[PDB]
Amino acid sequence: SELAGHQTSAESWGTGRAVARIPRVRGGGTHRSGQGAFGNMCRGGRMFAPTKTWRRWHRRVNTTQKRYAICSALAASALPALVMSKGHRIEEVPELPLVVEDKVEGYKKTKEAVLLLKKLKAWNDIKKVYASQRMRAGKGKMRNRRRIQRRGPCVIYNEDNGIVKAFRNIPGITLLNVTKLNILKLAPGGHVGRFCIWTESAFRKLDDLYGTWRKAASLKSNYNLPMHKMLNTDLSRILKSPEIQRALRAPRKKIHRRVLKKNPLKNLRI
Amino acid sequence: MKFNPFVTSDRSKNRKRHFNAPSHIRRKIMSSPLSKELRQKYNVRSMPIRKDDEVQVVRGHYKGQQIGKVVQVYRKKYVIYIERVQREKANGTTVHVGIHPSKVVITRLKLDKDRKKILERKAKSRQVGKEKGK
RNA sequence: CGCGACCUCAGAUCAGACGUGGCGACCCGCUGAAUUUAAGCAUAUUAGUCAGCGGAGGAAAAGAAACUAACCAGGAUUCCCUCAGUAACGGCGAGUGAACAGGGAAGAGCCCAGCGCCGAAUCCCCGCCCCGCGGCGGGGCGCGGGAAAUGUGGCGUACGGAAGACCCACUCCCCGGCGCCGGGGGGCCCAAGUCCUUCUGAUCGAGGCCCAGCCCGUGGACGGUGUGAGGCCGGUAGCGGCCCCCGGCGCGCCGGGCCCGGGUCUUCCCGGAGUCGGGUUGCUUGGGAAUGCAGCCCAAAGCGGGUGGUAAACUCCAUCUAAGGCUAAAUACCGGCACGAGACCGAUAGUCAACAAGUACCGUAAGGGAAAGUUGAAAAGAACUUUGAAGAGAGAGUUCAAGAGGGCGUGAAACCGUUAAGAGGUAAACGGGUGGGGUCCGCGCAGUCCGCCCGGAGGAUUCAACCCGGCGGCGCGGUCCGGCCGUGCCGGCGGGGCGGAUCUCCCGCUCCCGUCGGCGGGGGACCGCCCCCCGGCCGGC
RNA sequence: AACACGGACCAAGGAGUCUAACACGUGCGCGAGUCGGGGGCUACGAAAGCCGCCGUGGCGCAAUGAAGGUGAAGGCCGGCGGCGCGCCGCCGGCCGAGGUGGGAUCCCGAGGCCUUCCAGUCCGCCGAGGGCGCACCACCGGCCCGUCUCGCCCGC
RNA sequence: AACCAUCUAGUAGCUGGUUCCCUCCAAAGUUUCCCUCAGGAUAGCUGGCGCUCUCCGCAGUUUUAUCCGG
RNA sequence: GCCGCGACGAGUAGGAGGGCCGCUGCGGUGAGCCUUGAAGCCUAGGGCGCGGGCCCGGGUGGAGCCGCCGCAGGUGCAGAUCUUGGUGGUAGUAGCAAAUAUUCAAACGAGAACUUUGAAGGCCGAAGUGGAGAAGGGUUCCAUGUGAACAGCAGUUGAACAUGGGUCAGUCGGUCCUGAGAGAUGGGCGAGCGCCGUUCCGAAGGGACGGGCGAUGGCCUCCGUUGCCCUCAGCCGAUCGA
RNA sequence: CGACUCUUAGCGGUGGAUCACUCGGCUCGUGCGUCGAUGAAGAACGCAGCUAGCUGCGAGAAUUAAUGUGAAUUGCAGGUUGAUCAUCGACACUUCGAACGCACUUGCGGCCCCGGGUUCCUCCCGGGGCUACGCCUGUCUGAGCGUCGCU
Ligand SMILES: [Mg+2]
Ligand SMILES: [Mg+2]
Ligand SMILES: [Mg+2]
Ligand SMILES: [Mg+2]
Ligand SMILES: [Mg+2]
Ligand SMILES: [Mg+2]
Ligand SMILES: [Mg+2]
Ligand SMILES: [Mg+2]
Ligand SMILES: [Mg+2]
Ligand SMILES: [Mg+2]
Ligand SMILES: [Mg+2]
Ligand SMILES: [Mg+2]
Ligand SMILES: [Mg+2]
Ligand SMILES: [Mg+2]
Ligand SMILES: [Mg+2]
Ligand SMILES: [Mg+2]
Ligand SMILES: [Mg+2]
Ligand SMILES: [Mg+2]
Ligand SMILES: [Mg+2]
Ligand SMILES: [Mg+2]
Ligand SMILES: [Mg+2]
Ligand SMILES: [Mg+2]
Ligand SMILES: [Mg+2]
Ligand SMILES: [Mg+2]
Ligand SMILES: [Mg+2]
Ligand SMILES: [Mg+2]
Ligand SMILES: [Mg+2]
Ligand SMILES: [Mg+2]
Ligand SMILES: [Mg+2]
Ligand SMILES: [Mg+2]
Ligand SMILES: [Mg+2]
Ligand SMILES: [Mg+2]
Ligand SMILES: [Mg+2]
Ligand SMILES: [Mg+2]
Ligand SMILES: [Mg+2]
Ligand SMILES: [Mg+2]
Ligand SMILES: [Mg+2]
Ligand SMILES: [Mg+2]
Ligand SMILES: [Mg+2]
Ligand SMILES: [Mg+2]
Ligand SMILES: [Mg+2]
Ligand SMILES: [Mg+2]
Ligand SMILES: [Mg+2]
Ligand SMILES: [Mg+2]
Ligand SMILES: [Mg+2]
Ligand SMILES: [Mg+2]
Ligand SMILES: [Mg+2]
Ligand SMILES: [Mg+2]
Ligand SMILES: [Mg+2]
Ligand SMILES: [Mg+2]
Ligand SMILES: [Mg+2]
Ligand SMILES: [Mg+2]
Ligand SMILES: [Mg+2]
Ligand SMILES: [Mg+2]
Ligand SMILES: [Mg+2]
Ligand SMILES: [Mg+2]
Ligand SMILES: [Mg+2]
Ligand SMILES: [Mg+2]
Ligand SMILES: [Mg+2]
Ligand SMILES: [Mg+2]
Repeated sequence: SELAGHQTSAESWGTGRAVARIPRVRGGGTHRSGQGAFGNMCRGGRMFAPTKTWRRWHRRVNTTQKRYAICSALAASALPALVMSKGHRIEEVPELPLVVEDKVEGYKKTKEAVLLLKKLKAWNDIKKVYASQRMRAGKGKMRNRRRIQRRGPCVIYNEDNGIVKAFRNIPGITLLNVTKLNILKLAPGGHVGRFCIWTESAFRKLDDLYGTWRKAASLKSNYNLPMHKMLNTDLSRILKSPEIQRALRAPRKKIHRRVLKKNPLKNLRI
Repeated sequence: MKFNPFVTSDRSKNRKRHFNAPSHIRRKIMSSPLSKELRQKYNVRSMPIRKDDEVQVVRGHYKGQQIGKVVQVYRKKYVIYIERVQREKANGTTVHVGIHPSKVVITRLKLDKDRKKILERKAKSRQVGKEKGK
């Protein structure tokens, strides 16, 4: 608040009296007399630049960049190294863009959905989360941000047939509609590689939502896929082609170190 | 997760509720479990505790198998004074030590009119909830 | 003179009614400053702002055109975006500063006087009787009493309207009650281990529960509990359950009121003065030969009047009908009640105040206005003995611990006591360079292994080569068999899904004389693009 | 160092921040376009996603002039009408969007880069000399609006 | 020209103070205008960011010619 | 990223770069640590870094904490005659000097220069260091007990502390009166909360005795108790103010 | 070696920093959006077995009734045909305050009705109920060489 601090009346004593020339409290036999009200340095007193509400909290962003991002993130979900480097445990899992039959939607109980994840052998990630459930450090503690845990594997569905109610109890697992995707969840910390579990409807719909490079997306008004700058990333294979090696000079790679100056007047053979 | 938006999940508001709770709510707070034998009989998990109930303390210094009788309830400190759990202060006078109700198990109910009434209400809601869930 | 009608004005402790103050975050109407800026200051600016006074509501105010425009025209108010830092104002300096059109939220329109018709067809109160009565009403009856011609009610109000006659077609609405069927407030309830081992003062910890990978999960938010708990308790989830009150839409019936319309042709009717407007003064506004408001003085009209952003005379055009009134929705809210959250603050911070705070205390008074949190799991708060007047202590004693003993968690520096060590006449204190002594450490105090070789001494059911079985890697198998794909390419008696400012008979609709055009829609061709099928080329895995 | 000022000692607190606008530099997206920020549809989320017959509107794609206004190459052959062989204007055909100098990179390539001595092709590499010239700079011409001077004609 | 609160954190070309390391570069007190002389602007001095070319151009210098100077 | 070659290195006001320098909090991440003892704090221990600072050992303590990639900030103190809080030297010093004065024995009591009694010596010297009141203070009055704190030495004492008690009116005062004056009503002014003004532009009496008539209540005798009519009435300005 | 002075470490003292705890704030948002002559807001004075304050309450004075709940409160004594808590519709709410009988002394009154007082003599005493200003509609009684009518 703006009021904070300044509610006092305080005339200065001024010159003389061998004192600081400060706003001092107006009389009264009690501790607070000559005791110092305003000024960031005085006890009590107005802190510098009272925090205003009309600070610029919100930052808007462009649409094209948002969609670029969702694409890059999805591309990364196919790469396993990236998925591992985000720490997700996935070695016996058969295929990374892990597609599933459309009967799960009909599931309505956690005992079944768990037994399913057991059959797919994805439970070790949850096991890691269970072992990792522990306490937060700091004052947060007293503001309802007490416990922290690792993020788990995403599940994407097209239509809700009870599955949402059925999975929400498992710690970590975020569900998602496909039409209404989110970045803040897909790439936490702006770090690439959340482990996802697709359903066949959602897997087929991506071709219509974003399109290929020779067919635009039918749903969004005007949006084709983002173009490559260079296709052959693997320059290692390039650099040892016949053609370039053919057209290069010889590598002068011998090291010629510093020679010591010996005196010709003294040394005969020099 | 709680989805009801008018219920609060805030530390200081719940602590305030407990430490400044009224007698009639404290009654409801200070509840204890039934043994599995009695659970077989009434088909009831838990009951509010009464002045004249027999009990076994599970944890603490005084734990054991000694079925002690309750003497008196002190709701203002959320605690009860039981027959043999005590210690002698120097001068000689003995003092019953307070125990928290959850660390206690019932072996024989003092069965009034209302107590049987309540157990049947709880059994009714159990039969309905299981057949309804079914 | 006396008596009686009215008129005007008093008194009543007359019978019955209403106002009077508070709160004042948001709203409305007045009055109304200076600090300050201009590098000075005086007009401007600060500013129609703080401060003063009055009056309200859950919202207020506003509002159905004396309008905008000047286009092929729009059509109450309120609010958002944009028009815009524009046109304009100003010691032309400093600075100030709108509106209309456009896209949106919401969207609802109405009423008197007058002019005129109708036996005043109107109203209030008393009294008597019936029903109902915790929002004081419905009905019937009185040579019961007043109001009202200085005008009560019905119709009807500028979008025109009435009366009269002539044609056509009509039957459900309003007021309150009763019972019977289907949001809000209050109350009580609902899953699953204290299972087996282990540390510890106390366990919510650790480890374990096998192929039914402990049990429940539509419930793993949170709090409590002698540390850290999905499963110990309260709660949380669930179109889960039960019990009360109030409302909400429906249905069946009683006692009353209202008896209204659609067109046609003929005849009549129609508007609100100390107000507009002008001169003049002073303030205010972006409004400049005066945008608005007010005071004085003057003082009008009826094919009239106002407005049409440079005064005026003449002139044609356009557009509205002032001077009487009402009106819900969207919008605003740092006060209040009752609620929810947070990348906020953590006892010199945060409201001045986490506590018996607007308290103690100060000033004659208006007003000013503080300091101040924390034993422990459990009061277990130190019985008993002993010196001393007692305070104070000594033994013993609780507790895991008093190395926590009632301003008691942890307990730094400044400052002091004592102990230990070292030293001492140029105040102390310092950098560089060395020495001596202390201090503890090195777990020092007979000191490197590593490959390979050479040699001498042990021992194990052991090396190579082949056979069998499995697997991986590679293949100029020059060119083994079959797939899959291509931001590769040709053919189509293809089937299509989109788009097209390329074309195209029928259909539907209005008008004219079964006939002739137009508009809208729809097939119907035509161009491009992709998807699924074949066939064939090029290249990859 | 000062006969210039402040300072006995210690702990904790204590000072270029936020908002608007502008200017320049850098990073990112799309590109003669670009932006939905207002509005509408659809536990964490008061988020996120969508809207294009919601691109009205904003900025940019054209300036100049006080204002009414106006608005960004030209050259050549024959003809026709007219005048002093040539010219002006008016009809048909061809080239058609400047020039000079300096210019990083590219192109041409006389000749040639060694096995036994000659004969003998293909692939590279170097290079005398000569060209097309990006960006950018300098200069010269041309076009547009206002303004001044001198002129002669076309049009209904 | 009293006292209390509010406008009010009122203005200051004037005193005073302004919180971690290293590395690299490194100044001026002069011109003109100002009711300007304890102050600003403005040129000058300084840094940083780069960019176009280089592996013909420039210099606080001399020489040779040639003018100027009071 | 690693590596090789040469040349150079002062720096105030000022600018720029890198900081595995450091603080507080947010999303990810370490199958991170911890009651077999976290944070903080102390240290003549061992060490690292040019430095900002950091890591190990030991002691104390008893419940939460940190590393790495990104984000945001109320983010680093010696000074400001800075703010609040605490502590030194100066110092066991300056000082406890206004108006003549004390002395002997005895008692309670642990203890006595100051308590009490007695005895002796002095002073205030009725314009009083006396006895009684007002305004004003507000339980301080009285008794019993206490000996922490206060009474600038002490105290067995006290106006300190703790327990309890206590103020009796027809005649003593206020209450009644008016005094200088304040202040309503009517009236006027005033945008207005409100203001002027106090007899000035006001219909400013609710009273009495008898007569008549009416109306009740009583040993209705005689006298009350209400009403009308006749007849009569100067005030002065409501009201407070010793 | 002494005492005194300086420096460092161990230990004890003064003082209460740091760290860890948090029934309080700030900010944003939602839904409602209600006082009073039927005596409000504010202030004063009182009330508990042991009670000063804080908190609650009005001569029924830390609470009555009714309804829900279903056996305690507690620092100490003592006393289930509903103790105790909550909910709150009935019941009640002292004295100042716009403040209302006139004054602020807490002083004076005035009218009517009951009971003691009489022996209706009315006194005396207690209690109860009325007694603010402005304004409206009606009721009643009046005023005026205002305007008339009859006489
Ligand atoms: Mg911390
Ligand atoms: Mg009356
Ligand atoms: Mg109010
Ligand atoms: Mg000025
Ligand atoms: Mg100035
Ligand atoms: Mg001046
Ligand atoms: Mg003004
Ligand atoms: Mg203005
Ligand atoms: Mg109201
Ligand atoms: Mg209104
Ligand atoms: Mg209005
Ligand atoms: Mg109107
Ligand atoms: Mg307009
Ligand atoms: Mg109307
Ligand atoms: Mg009407
Ligand atoms: Mg009328
Ligand atoms: Mg817990
Ligand atoms: Mg828990
Ligand atoms: Mg567990
Ligand atoms: Mg439970
Ligand atoms: Mg739920
Ligand atoms: Mg003006
Ligand atoms: Mg006017
Ligand atoms: Mg104009
Ligand atoms: Mg504070
Ligand atoms: Mg202390
Ligand atoms: Mg301590
Ligand atoms: Mg130190
Ligand atoms: Mg010594
Ligand atoms: Mg000197
Ligand atoms: Mg000094
Ligand atoms: Mg940029
Ligand atoms: Mg300041
Ligand atoms: Mg100041
Ligand atoms: Mg000076
Ligand atoms: Mg000369
Ligand atoms: Mg240098
Ligand atoms: Mg240097
Ligand atoms: Mg400890
Ligand atoms: Mg602790
Ligand atoms: Mg300091
Ligand atoms: Mg001396
Ligand atoms: Mg002395
Ligand atoms: Mg003296
Ligand atoms: Mg003397
Ligand atoms: Mg004398
Ligand atoms: Mg006396
Ligand atoms: Mg006394
Ligand atoms: Mg003494
Ligand atoms: Mg007497
Ligand atoms: Mg007056
Ligand atoms: Mg008097
Ligand atoms: Mg007197
Ligand atoms: Mg110490
Ligand atoms: Mg502190
Ligand atoms: Mg601290
Ligand atoms: Mg009480
Ligand atoms: Mg009761
Ligand atoms: Mg009850
Ligand atoms: Mg008086």
